Amino acid sequence: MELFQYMEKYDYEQVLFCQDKESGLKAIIVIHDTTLGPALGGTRMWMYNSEEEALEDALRLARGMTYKNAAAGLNLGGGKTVIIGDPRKDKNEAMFRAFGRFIQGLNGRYITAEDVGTTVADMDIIYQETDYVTGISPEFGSSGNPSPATAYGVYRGMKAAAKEAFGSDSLEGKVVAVQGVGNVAYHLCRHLHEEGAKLIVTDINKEAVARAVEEFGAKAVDPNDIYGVECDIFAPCALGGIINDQTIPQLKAKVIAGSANNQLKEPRHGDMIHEMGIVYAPDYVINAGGVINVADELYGYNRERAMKKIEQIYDNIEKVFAIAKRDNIPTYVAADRMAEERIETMRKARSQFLQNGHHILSRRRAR
Amino acid sequence: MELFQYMEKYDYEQVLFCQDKESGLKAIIVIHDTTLGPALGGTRMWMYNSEEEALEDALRLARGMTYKNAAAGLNLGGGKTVIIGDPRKDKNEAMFRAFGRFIQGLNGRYITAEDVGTTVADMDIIYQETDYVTGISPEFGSSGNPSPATAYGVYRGMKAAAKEAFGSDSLEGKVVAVQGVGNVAYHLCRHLHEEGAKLIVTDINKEAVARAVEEFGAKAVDPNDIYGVECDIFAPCALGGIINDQTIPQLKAKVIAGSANNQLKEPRHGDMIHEMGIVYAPDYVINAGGVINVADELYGYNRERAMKKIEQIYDNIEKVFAIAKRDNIPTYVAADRMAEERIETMRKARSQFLQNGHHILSRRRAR
Amino acid sequence: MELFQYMEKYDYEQVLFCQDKESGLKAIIVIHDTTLGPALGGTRMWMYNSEEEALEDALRLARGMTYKNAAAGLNLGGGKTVIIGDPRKDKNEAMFRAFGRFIQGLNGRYITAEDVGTTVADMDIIYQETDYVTGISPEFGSSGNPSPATAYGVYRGMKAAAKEAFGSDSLEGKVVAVQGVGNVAYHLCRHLHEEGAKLIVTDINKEAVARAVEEFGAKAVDPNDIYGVECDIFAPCALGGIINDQTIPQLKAKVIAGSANNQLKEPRHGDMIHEMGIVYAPDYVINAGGVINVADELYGYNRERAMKKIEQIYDNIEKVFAIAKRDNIPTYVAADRMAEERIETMRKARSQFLQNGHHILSRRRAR
Amino acid sequence: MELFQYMEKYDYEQVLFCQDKESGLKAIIVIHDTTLGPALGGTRMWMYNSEEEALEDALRLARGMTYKNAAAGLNLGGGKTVIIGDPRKDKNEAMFRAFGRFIQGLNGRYITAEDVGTTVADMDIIYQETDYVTGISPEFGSSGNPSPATAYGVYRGMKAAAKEAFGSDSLEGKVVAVQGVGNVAYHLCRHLHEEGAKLIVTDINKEAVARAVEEFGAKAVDPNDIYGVECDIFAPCALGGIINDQTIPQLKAKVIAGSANNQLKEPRHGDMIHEMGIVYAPDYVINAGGVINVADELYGYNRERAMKKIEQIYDNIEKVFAIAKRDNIPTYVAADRMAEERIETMRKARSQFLQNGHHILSRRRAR
Amino acid sequence: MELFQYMEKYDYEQVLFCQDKESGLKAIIVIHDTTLGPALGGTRMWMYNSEEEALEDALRLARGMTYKNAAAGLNLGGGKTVIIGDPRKDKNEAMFRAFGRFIQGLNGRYITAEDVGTTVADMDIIYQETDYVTGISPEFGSSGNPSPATAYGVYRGMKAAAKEAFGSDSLEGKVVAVQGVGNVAYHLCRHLHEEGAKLIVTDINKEAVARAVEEFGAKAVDPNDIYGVECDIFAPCALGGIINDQTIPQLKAKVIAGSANNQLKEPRHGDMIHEMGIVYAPDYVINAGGVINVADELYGYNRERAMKKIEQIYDNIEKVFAIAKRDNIPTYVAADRMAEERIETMRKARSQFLQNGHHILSRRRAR
Repeated sequence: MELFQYMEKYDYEQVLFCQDKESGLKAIIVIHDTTLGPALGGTRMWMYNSEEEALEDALRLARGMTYKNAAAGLNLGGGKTVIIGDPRKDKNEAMFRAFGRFIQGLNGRYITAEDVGTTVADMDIIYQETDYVTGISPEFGSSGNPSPATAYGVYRGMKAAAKEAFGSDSLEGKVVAVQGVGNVAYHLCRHLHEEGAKLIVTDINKEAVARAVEEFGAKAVDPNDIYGVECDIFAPCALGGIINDQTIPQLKAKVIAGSANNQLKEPRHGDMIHEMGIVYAPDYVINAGGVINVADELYGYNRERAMKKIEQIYDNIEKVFAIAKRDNIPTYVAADRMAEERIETMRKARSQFLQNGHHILSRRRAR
Repeated sequence: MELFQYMEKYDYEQVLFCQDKESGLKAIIVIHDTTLGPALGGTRMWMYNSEEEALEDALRLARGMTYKNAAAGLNLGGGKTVIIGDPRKDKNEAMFRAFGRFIQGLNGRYITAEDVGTTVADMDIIYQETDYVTGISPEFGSSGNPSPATAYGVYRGMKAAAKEAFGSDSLEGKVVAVQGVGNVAYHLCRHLHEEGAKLIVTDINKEAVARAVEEFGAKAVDPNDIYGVECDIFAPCALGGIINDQTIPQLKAKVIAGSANNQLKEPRHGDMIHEMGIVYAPDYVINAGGVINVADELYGYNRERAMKKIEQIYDNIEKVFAIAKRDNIPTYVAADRMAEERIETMRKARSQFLQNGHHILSRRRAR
Repeated sequence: MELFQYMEKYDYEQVLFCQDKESGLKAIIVIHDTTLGPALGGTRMWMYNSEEEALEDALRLARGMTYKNAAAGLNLGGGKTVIIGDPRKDKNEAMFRAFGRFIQGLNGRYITAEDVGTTVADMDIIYQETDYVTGISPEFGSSGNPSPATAYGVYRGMKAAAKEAFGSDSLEGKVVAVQGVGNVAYHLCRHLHEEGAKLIVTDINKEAVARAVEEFGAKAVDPNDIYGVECDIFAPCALGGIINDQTIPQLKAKVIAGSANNQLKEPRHGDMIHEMGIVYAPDYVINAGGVINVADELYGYNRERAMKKIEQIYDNIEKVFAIAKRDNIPTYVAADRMAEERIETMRKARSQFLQNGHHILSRRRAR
Repeated sequence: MELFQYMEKYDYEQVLFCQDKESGLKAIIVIHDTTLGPALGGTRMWMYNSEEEALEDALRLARGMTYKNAAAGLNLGGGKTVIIGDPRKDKNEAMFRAFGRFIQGLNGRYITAEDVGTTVADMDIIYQETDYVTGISPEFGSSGNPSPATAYGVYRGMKAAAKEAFGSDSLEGKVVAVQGVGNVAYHLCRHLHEEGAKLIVTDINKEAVARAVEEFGAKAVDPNDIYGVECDIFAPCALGGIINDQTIPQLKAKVIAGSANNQLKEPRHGDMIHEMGIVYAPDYVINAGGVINVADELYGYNRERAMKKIEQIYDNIEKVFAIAKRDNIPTYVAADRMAEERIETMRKARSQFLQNGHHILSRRRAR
Repeated sequence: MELFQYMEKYDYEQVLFCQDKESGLKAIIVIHDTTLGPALGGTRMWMYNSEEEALEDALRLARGMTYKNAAAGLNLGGGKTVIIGDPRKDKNEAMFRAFGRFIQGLNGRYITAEDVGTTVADMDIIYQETDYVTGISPEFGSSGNPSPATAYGVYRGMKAAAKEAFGSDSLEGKVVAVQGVGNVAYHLCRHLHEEGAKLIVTDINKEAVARAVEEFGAKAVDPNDIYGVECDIFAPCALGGIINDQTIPQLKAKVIAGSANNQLKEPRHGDMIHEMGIVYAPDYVINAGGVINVADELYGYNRERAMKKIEQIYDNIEKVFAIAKRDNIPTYVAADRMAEERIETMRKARSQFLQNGHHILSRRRAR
């Protein structure tokens, strides 16, 4: 792969190959940047055809978590673990005890969470070997549902995009097209219905569409023609790779703001959306409520402080649009430049010496 | 006794004779294996005819607690204390203060609990001299009833044995024969009645049988002919030494799963049950809910985490049956081999160096 | 390279790629086994044609340091760092400050020393960022010359091989052929002359040969015909890859024991030496005095304790010959099996629980 | 300014100029006296025409906070921060992270709170860098409303002034003139109405006056003629510089006790009030309930302990009147002499040596 | 002075005015940059006509100590204290106890040393109140003479300037003109005489010139005509403001390298020297041996480590000349750019997260 070239181009700090033979563990922990704080990242378990696929996947997701943690306003870096295996036939206790000791061998330099492949029962075997794991506690296990947080963040980001494209943030009388009636999208439809906006929903499964029509008064629409529905705000919440050459000329909308990951298939499509005047708020800034929710657990979990932090996605999208109007660049470039300016400024502004400095893992006064 | 021969055959770590003259304490603390964690064990007070009886008793119970803690999924070893005395005439404060200082002189290498002979008022005099005692707190003193936990574990293990012998774990329409209407068995009958299974109960006392018939709708059966009752699942919950040559040819059942200790009188009877095709789930894996409940107190007691751990006795019995079908061995051998493979694998998989490793007694972040 | 296959075959714990862009650091830290203690290893700086050459080099040297630390009697594991660069044009302060922070980010799990490529001025920039570096102190900087220690170890190992092949360890009247008149070999010739043995020396440089003939009374021999000199003990001290098909049929000797690294070019040549009856003491057991000398610094450096530990290379070679006579195997296999049996036995014998255990990095009482 | 002369006249301990260029921070932290405890002070952000205006402002407010903390009965000193900037256009995260590191660089010698210019969202960016900030917690964020505390203190001080001027503290049947129907004054009117006193309220805004007349039964009076209303107690709660030559000969009252800051415009007006026999309780002793409320958070916030401490403003005003009758001096001089005698006595009475002394920032037993 | 403008232009971190009335202390502590480490600076006591003179003096010396500590290779920042008073009539114990408590109130952020005005008896009263003072110990009080260290640094820097201007660093046969026969210059003449260089010395006092002629064989030259002496290397060691318009056209030399502070009166004279081809090594890089000697005490004082660090002034002057030839700039600009590039690179290269990082004040393992 010529792996030091790919590390040197983007300034990756570490790549770290864990292996344990008596448990079958093969893990790749990738740390991109730990300037702001410790590298928080998910632990993803998935079977690959080779090692290089897992390596490329971990490197891309480490860079993405760096920009997500930086733009969210968190004192956390970017990293990502990929465990190579099958999560249906190749899990046991011994590989997560070994992996928790490898995380404890980094001394808090990398904090792990759950992701595609692992559940919160594997982040309890790891918790037996380390503190540097989030999503573990009975407090977050009770009052820490990730999907209302993610939907509340999508709500605030859609308010900010509405005030950008319309002048006022009031959605009372708007037509919101949502695909997927998953948990995040269902709580999003609850927030939009309690505001009093007209909703048009769809999903692959007919049962969730029927539940949404019975509850919040929407239109049962086929999943193939949600793009051509005349609306203001389109909120994609199902998959990625949506916006491509097949799907651009069907949008009758002008605002795209949803909880989907990797929404732009290629950056040229973001350039095309920037040409067409469709207000695109970027993907990893809107849906950043769940990472804020799992990162607030490090303080000792409290729901009011967490939701008060999730409220600021409004101001985050507002700063993205301010930088995009300032430099006359597309908004997916504006979000990256927002995150990089925050990293550079917090390196140059936290430079004076202290021998008792606080960070995200410091043990401080209870109060 | 030739005591180093008996220690060398089974690899007992320590035997330790405590004595205090001004209080009358004579105690035998036996630690078998501390590979997984500290040796948790009960403190049992009972009058013996000699020293050698107490020594043999402590050695057998230390080995049994090793296999119980290993098969339960706990990071705890196996030990056992025997205090030689009479618990009706030979208790005072001074022997438990002396004994708590002898436990503090092991530095957390042995953790004690209550057992036959002691109450939770003697594990409060010990708590004045040590932290290494469980069953002490007002939190566990309020919400830590051992018998609903033990019955919930017997419930889950009976589900696993039902899915082994029947195909599905649903007991809606099954005939469960229970002897003893003690507290564990009464909560077990509550769980089985809320599921909707037909129950047949008996006990030595007529009053508990009358209470069970008034509450959960069962048959008042004499204690001598519970064995010949035609049923699917027999749940022994009264004493040990039940299954012997007198009692084998009366079983019309095919599943034995109860909360009784030392159910097989001799291992040849387990070989006979393995010949007859009666699905025997082993005794120290089913009834392991109480040890999980008193071991969850070491984290700071929380009922939801404890019951979430007690739920896994289903998967424990499932692994016992998987190993028994894998090696074509009886299930009481399969449980021992499950526990020994867990001990060997956790020795070989937690071997990499850390200078800040966590264990069951570590002081960690609150969160 | 299919790097998890090569890790899984030999049970490598970690490989770890460090990178720093504003300093130009590209480093590969490889940790093989940390069962006995922390992984002590050299930091080697050398320019490679690719990444894969550096990776293979670090993996081989990590395995070699594991067996060297295990056979020496040290509570240390095996690792190795390779920095990819040129040590004549590509050193500055910033890469060693970055690299010292990457060592501090392992939390004592890896301890570094100097090797081919670095000096003890680069292990002073690293010492500003970490404690986990050896060869740093003014005490070891004064009284810690590595070459008298390595020569004293070669002296003791040659005594053990002499008692194996001759019956008595007295070399008073023996003919020792030494190639290279480097510092280790010069102190070795001093020890052999103070014992009273007849010496035959050679070197590539004529000046060192002239110094050796003026000082210790030897024969100025050409470097090409040292192999055919009739002697008892041949002590190679210059390079590796010596014993090959070109050089086997010239030996008139019967004992090979020198301070050279990688003496057998291929293991088939060790099989041939085992056929011919030439007593071969293995290479990484004889010359292990320098690693003992730099590992004794971790206690606080003391010359008498260090030399008392270097004395035991006699007993180490004696155990290698005991295992080789026991299993009827060649001695280079016997040294590997000695080291592996020490690792397995110290894993199975240090298994009982302690919450205050000591290791090589523990802070203990001064006394 | 000849700044050491102005420091030497009043014994200011420190003035400290913070600056950060990449964030735009220009701050002046002034510490007057830290005899009683750490210097608690507000952080005030306001735009000045020069540096010297900000310097004079910080020095005056540091002296005022010294006397306020001393007369309140708190173990806290006096300080004050002035940040030079515009709080509408010149705030970002980087200046408060820099400023929190400058507070952490004082090591608990200065504790900050919010004031005119900052909100409790800027004392959350500072909380990421330090512990020495109050008004931060979700406990104080829920149950720590400052205005009921300040009104409860004004209530108790008005009771003490009523017992001074009338003989009994019962206000059942008195006429209380209040200007401003702000939050402190509205809760004050609630306390006075639940006691059963006749109220006469006014404010600049007509809506608050209408709310007060609808709720507590008062007279809607114009803001210009509240001074000439015949009453017993006048409670100014709007601004400062009230009592001047234009406003003295309109008072038909005899007790002045309100929550306003800097009530006497010049001390000669306090001399005139002392001549006229109008009982003036001093301004920084009555309204000291909010500083007590934000200072009780340092113990771990508890509402009952805080209100039990706010109750003692009765005894504080009683001691001010005792000293004023003792030395035949005006009451604004009596409050300063009360505070200075407390500082001198607590310096001379806490002088005996301890090597484990407690202060406001000590970490002590939970209990 | 408009003091925030002068701070903002050069990025001064803090200015801090200490005052104590019962002891008469008036002190100005100025911290310029603490990026590399804690701000080490001298404590200078001198009587000024005003406050602004002392303020300007402290600001200039803080910037100068920043560049001196950065170019020397030390992990220390730049600061400076000025105490306003008379060191002949206005010293007592109480002002230095008060001042030591003000240094302890910075928590290691500023480390003090002696300078013009204070002795090492006032840095023993301060040592009673703080650890952050250097020049205190009996070890440095015995073996820590500053003048042999400063002369050894001037020796190495003159070697580097000789290899720049001549090709080889050998001074055997060169003519070195030295003014001042102070302690630094006397040890410098000892080093140059033991090398075997021809010396020409002068001083204001005739006795030191007579001692130098009796000891090292030089020429007794009048102090006014040392500039016109034909020589290679001129080593000014008496005062500053030497090189001005009156003194430029008398130099028959080509190398200027001495221990004097502020040698160039104005930077235009450095431009003139850069035009004339006279090799000027900069002043604050050559004479930096004393600051290295007092900064090595923070590790626990050891003479060999200190002199091994003072040896590198050779490489420091070599890097100054490399940057000056690289950018075609004068050498006094090249030294500032060397120091600024070291500060920027060590900010960008020590950026990865650690929660146990080492600095100059860390308590680490003895070894």
